[PDB]
Amino acid sequence: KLSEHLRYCDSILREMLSKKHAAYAWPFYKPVDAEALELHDYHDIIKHPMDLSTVKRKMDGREYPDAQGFAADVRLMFSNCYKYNPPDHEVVAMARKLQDVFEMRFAKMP
Amino acid sequence: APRKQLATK
Ligand SMILES: [Cl-]
Repeated sequence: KLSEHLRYCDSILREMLSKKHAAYAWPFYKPVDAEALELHDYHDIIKHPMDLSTVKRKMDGREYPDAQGFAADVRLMFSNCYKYNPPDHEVVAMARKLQDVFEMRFAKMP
Repeated sequence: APRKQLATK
């Protein structure tokens, strides 16, 4: 069903999940486990959690109306990371390098 | 205040 633009998005998503960016992309593979990491305030601070597996799920299930809907979730993921964690945290540095990859790919979408 | 720890277990 996917439109040409939403195919390009699935291409970007496929790249963000590859071994090429694993060094800084792995904390975003699955939802943030507030249990395991013992983050008792994560869901009180992050109202709308988001990760790459969820984005893949919605992409496979064709839940995105357009490319803008895709980008919104991907940025929501990064926004939550910036919002919850201190500015000096390594996971923030990881998010920034991965977002560099995303924004660069997304901007060059035909 | 809770801080997420990426360090392996
Ligand atoms: Cl690969």
